Amino acid sequence: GMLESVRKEWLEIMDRELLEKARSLINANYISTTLSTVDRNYEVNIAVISVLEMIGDDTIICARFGADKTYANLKETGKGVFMVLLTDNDKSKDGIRVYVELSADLQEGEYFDRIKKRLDNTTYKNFPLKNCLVFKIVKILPVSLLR
Amino acid sequence: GMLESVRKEWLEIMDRELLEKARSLINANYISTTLSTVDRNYEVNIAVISVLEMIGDDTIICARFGADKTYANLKETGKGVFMVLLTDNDKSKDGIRVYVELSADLQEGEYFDRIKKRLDNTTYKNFPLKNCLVFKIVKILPVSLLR
Ligand SMILES: Cc1cc2nc3c(=O)[nH]c(=O)nc-3n(C[C@H](O)[C@H](O)[C@H](O)COP(=O)(O)O)c2cc1C
Ligand SMILES: Cc1cc2nc3c(=O)[nH]c(=O)nc-3n(C[C@H](O)[C@H](O)[C@H](O)COP(=O)(O)O)c2cc1C
Repeated sequence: GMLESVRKEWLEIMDRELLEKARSLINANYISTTLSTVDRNYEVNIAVISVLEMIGDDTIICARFGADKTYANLKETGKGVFMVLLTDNDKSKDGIRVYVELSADLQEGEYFDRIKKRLDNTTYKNFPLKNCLVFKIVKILPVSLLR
Repeated sequence: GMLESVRKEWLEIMDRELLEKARSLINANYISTTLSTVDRNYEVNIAVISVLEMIGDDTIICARFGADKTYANLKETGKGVFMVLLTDNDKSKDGIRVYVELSADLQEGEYFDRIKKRLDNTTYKNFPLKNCLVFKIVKILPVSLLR
């Protein structure tokens, strides 16, 4: 009994490590960051989405300037997953998967304005910010569980 | 008329370009290759998947040795999207998106034998081949269509 109980302490520690790892990877805004989505007909999509910021422990805000299909999918089904994949293109791989649900679709506010400030310091500064998408974090997994 | 003919020609040249770019990137088997899937409840998953081969213009075969959730999703909905993304020192290099539908899940035959040979020459050589997944290619898009 206490052996299972100790394994749970352990698992909460693992979740905290994964959260902090996710925080650094997401806020780093690597160009190798994607968001996968789906429409009502089960057509899965994936697009590169890097203008991001993780707020607190359960929220990611995202700059939406392109991503037409990705945005449409989120409005229809609401579910998605972010992946930050880092690789040497040789032997090495690292990263994180953050499973998400769209919480808000904003055109103004401090969230809209803060992500707008972040967008202004990027190559896509010249692309009009159409939306600031707010996501709720559902689960964080390592890049690939392999037993 | 003339517009419809020239446009049909443009589409054909474009399609061949997409098929060839996809062929090269898929068959190279980069670490930075993924398969995004979904279940009946619209929950989207993404996993790293590089033991792959594109055959002709309509087929992708893939070794299934890990990827449990990915596999369960494919059996529920059958839909997915592969993405290859090359980035060098956080500089965008190239990539492709290949949209697919599961056609077959096999344990023997030409496809199984083919993907087995490939897997033998990998770090995952010791991982047993549980399935040869056969995909039909449904659409190929460039990485981003941002204007
Ligand atoms: C570089 C790399 C390539 C991989 N290629 C494959 C593959 O071709 N087929 C497979 O079944 N698993 C492959 N894996 C292992 C899966 O990514 C791993 O089993 C993962 O946990 C599956 O995630 P899932 O449970 O969300 O489906 C690969 C892993 C890495 C790091
Ligand atoms: C490195 C990189 C980062 C990008 N980041 C974003 C982003 O943060 N938000 C966005 O809307 N589009 C971004 N894009 C553009 C989308 O990927 C592009 O609009 C894509 O075609 C959308 O795909 P979709 O129509 O299937 O949703 C980025 C593109 C690149 C190459």
